Amino acid sequence: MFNNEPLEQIDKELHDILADEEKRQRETINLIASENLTNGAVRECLGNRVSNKYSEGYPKKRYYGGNDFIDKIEELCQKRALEAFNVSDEEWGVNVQPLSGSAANVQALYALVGVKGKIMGMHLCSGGHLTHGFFDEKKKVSITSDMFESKLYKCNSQGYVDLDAVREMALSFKPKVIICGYTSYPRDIDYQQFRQICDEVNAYLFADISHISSFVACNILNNPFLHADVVTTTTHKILRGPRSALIFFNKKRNPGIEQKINSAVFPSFQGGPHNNKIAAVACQLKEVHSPAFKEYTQQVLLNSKALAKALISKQIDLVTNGTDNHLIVVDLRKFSITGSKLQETCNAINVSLNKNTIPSDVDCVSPSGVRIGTPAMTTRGAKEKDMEFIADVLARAIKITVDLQEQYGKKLVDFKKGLPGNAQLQQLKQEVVTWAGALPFP
Amino acid sequence: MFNNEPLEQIDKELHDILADEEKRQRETINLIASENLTNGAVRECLGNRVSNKYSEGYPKKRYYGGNDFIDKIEELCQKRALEAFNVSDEEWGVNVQPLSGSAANVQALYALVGVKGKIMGMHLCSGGHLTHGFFDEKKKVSITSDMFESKLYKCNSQGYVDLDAVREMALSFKPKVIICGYTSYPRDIDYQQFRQICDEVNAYLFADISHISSFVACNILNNPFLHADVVTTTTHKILRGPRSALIFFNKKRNPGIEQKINSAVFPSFQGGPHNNKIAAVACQLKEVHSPAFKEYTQQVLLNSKALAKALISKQIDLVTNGTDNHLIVVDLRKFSITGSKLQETCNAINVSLNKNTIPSDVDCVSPSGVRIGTPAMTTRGAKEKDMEFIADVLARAIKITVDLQEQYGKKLVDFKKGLPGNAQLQQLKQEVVTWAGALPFP
Ligand SMILES: Cc1[nH]nc2c1[C@](c1cc(-c3cccc(CCC(=O)O)c3)cc(C(F)(F)F)c1)(C(C)C)C(C#N)=C(N)O2
Ligand SMILES: Cc1[nH]nc2c1[C@](c1cc(-c3cccc(CCC(=O)O)c3)cc(C(F)(F)F)c1)(C(C)C)C(C#N)=C(N)O2
Ligand SMILES: Cc1ncc(COP(=O)(O)O)c(CNCC(=O)O)c1O
Ligand SMILES: Cc1ncc(COP(=O)(O)O)c(CNCC(=O)O)c1O
Ligand SMILES: [Cl-]
Repeated sequence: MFNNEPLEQIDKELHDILADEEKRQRETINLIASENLTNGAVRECLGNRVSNKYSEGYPKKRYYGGNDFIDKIEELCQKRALEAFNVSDEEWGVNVQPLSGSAANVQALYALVGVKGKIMGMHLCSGGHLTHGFFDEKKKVSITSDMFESKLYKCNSQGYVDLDAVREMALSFKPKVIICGYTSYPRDIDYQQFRQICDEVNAYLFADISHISSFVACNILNNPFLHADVVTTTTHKILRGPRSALIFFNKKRNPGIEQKINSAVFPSFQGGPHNNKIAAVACQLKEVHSPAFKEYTQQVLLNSKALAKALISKQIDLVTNGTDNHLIVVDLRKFSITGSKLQETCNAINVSLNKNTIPSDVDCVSPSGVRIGTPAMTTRGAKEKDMEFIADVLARAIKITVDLQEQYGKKLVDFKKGLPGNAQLQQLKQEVVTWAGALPFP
Repeated sequence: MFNNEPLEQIDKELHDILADEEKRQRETINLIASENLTNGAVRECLGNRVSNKYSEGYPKKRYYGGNDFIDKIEELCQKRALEAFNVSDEEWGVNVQPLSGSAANVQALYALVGVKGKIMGMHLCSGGHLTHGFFDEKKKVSITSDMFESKLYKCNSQGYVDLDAVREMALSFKPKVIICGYTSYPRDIDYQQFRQICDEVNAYLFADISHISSFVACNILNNPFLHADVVTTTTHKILRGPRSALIFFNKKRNPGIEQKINSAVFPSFQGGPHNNKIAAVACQLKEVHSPAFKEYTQQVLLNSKALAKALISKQIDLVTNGTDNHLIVVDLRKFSITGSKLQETCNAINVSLNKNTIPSDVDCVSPSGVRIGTPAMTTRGAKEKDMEFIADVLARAIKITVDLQEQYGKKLVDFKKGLPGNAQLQQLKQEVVTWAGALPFP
């Protein structure tokens, strides 16, 4: 007693908006540093009937039976996760149930410190995540600043993690956990120095590697698994999996961590796992462990170096004057335009990017930059040669943004009225559309 | 630069376990009160490319642009949610972003009361959810007992919510929130009396209607929207959507609740929404608001009445001696077998059900019952006359369980060696497999 007509037949209204969404994805230069594009197989998993099954608990310790095939999938996902990140299952455990990055982080933090526990993370404005303790004078914006007592450490005036400040803060503050690994940080991390500071105060080392996961797995960047107690990562960004997350824990350094983490995830925070997700993560994690995916990750860094270099060749400034990874932050101060203006200008030409703070911005009220990244376009087949066009397209957008601001004024409402029906934007948009539409699309 | 080979080719190992899972679902009498079967259209949405898009924030106020089509989908979902539950968008709002039921409950509770806040809910062992404040002497098992101060109210010795106890507890405890609507409660809820008790102490009324959502939407059971401040519900149980959740908030009774709930969901707890989920939820809510779906829901209650009646005709005892909804709790005390023994026996014959506490069990250590429900089998096409066969099968499972306990003893490890190779079970399984396999399967 159900309706099995296809999606197009059952709901024509939704099917159009979805077909529209797909066209816009195909015809966009996607430089969102956190986005990627899943293959058809990962998307077969996400729509599988395995999401019908309730399986609260852990493998061989479920609350319900009938979880034999689910238990194999969940055990296969865990095994593949450990192989991908070059860790022995004797020394490391992994929880694969967290529904997303933020949930994983709050669960892992709670496991380690509990309510009223003390944590340290990078400030939002300096490239830290919301779940690293973010707050403001006006409110405790993240639950990680409310259910915990958090203190926030800044990057220096050149945009680098200031280690002497991390130490200074830790010795006064004496937190149980210090979070490293960031959302918009363009350089690699000195995990060893973090491990040295943690020991000095007896705090846990938390490495959130969501943005750089593929680089850690494929050994292109430093390995926090050598120094870290806990490693969290999303599976949807550079790793190219479904929207999910992983919590890694170091048994050898912390006997008894396995139970606290597992109990934090269920039944402290979550209920039933989303088995379609776990299936999909298994499917991608097999791809992560091939040499073909290493080729892909290498290309992400090759594109990102090329892109930063080409942007500097057009006299555009970058925070830290370069990148060690997939992402660049563009400092827009020399043009006297804001990040939100360029984001509007770039949406108007089918270029996907986000506004982003820079070290000079005291506040988060007006970010002076945009953040961009190569994983999405590297997935779509762009090589080092293609990055000169993207830098070209971004340079033109900055110039048009400066023209429009001159004509209509620096207020955002006044700025925007200039956008629709702009001859150059329509021309640039058609240019963006013609190249992007051609590219391989999974 | 991606591998577009189909799931079967790209990963044969996972694909076989998934084809196995599908076969087991097709050949199981699924009586899990919380499970259902999504149609193909809902599963087309869950695997849609819309899950590629990051879209933190809310519609028309996203952090990123490029969210035009996502915003229509998310606006279409909230609209369809308010229409489904017979509420005016002037008086009621809905957040569609929570990833699952437990997340929705923790976020909504945080919005209302904050950290250290006071909440009241039904005890786990009496049919309340984990996220209703569940703790034990030993541990604060749920975050809702830890990030909040919770007190737990029990049902009476006949399995009914004891209102006199709820009121007595509220006047001593003085919580900010009182939770009603449960996981294993076989009767309807007197929300009006709950709303009368909340006013008297000045606490908010929280209705978690995850198990009975289709009954509220279709006007078969009492309507908590007449009385409640907040209504949460999952979309994957009787409602038959994807794995997701909804927080409803009553704007008229509480000005400014809209922002508090929206900010609790993001940026307090979550980050990026899962747009494939929201698409899928949108798609199913169209089906929910149809006369065809109401026919289905009515059939769920008809099958459940019939099933309770047939079980009583075979001298099997039901908690509260019946049901007003989709679910029945069988009390197994007269046979001297435990719920977990029958769960193993029932898994051994492809009958999916769960072990469940009853009123007599002071401790959760040994649940003396099983919980069962009709939504899944009603979806597969069973009618009232089919319920005698399910009651026959369950009676036979209880008897075989008594036989096996006789032979091998009442200790659990001993009990299970009797199960594999048991001639009657192989015979009963074969009976189960032959009937279930034939039924319509979405
Ligand atoms: C949306 C989001 N999630 N996590 C992030 C951000 C992000 C961000 C968050 C926010 C953000 C999000 C939610 C809440 C707040 C608090 C300030 C407010 O209430 O407006 C800021 C703002 C920005 C902006 F300043 F550029 F507008 C940027 C980026 C990646 C979009 C950010 C930065 N900068 C960092 N570090 O991390
Ligand atoms: C698994 C789960 N999730 N939410 C539930 C349950 C559920 C439940 C939870 C639990 C449960 C889950 C997690 C943690 C605990 C604490 C006990 C322990 O640590 O051993 C109990 C146990 C049962 C059992 F007693 F029957 F085995 C049952 C049912 C639906 C499976 C329950 C009951 N009774 C209620 N009310 O709600
Ligand atoms: C370091 C880090 N950790 C956790 C998360 C949270 O993931 P969910 O969105 O799955 O909750 C993000 C997302 N950051 C958003 C961005 O970079 O665009 C992140 O950058
Ligand atoms: C009343 C209630 N609320 C919330 C949830 C949580 O849903 P998630 O699993 O999506 O977090 C459940 C699930 N209860 C499990 C069952 O009855 O089988 C529930 O019964
Ligand atoms: Cl999903």
